[PDB]
Amino acid sequence: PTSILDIRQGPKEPFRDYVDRFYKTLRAEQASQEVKAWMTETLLVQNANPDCKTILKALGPGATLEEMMTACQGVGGPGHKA
Amino acid sequence: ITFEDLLDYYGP
Repeated sequence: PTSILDIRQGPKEPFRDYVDRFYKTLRAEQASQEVKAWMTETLLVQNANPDCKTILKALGPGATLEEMMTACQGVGGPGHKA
Repeated sequence: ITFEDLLDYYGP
């Protein structure tokens, strides 16, 4: 049994992959909807990797998920075969 | 962002 607290972005993991894992685990978490909102508002940025965390903090709390994805595109990457 | 934002993004 996993916990949302256990979900952290990998050192080179694409932000898009991490958000998907965060979402899947949060859906299964046993907590109120109000708490799930708070977990998303705080833990998603807090448990991002250092390079994405910097970017997300700069964007600020008004940013949309789509905007966060665009800002973190290619961080850790670009993940093409050599 | 909120949990509802994740639901919208990956859902309905």
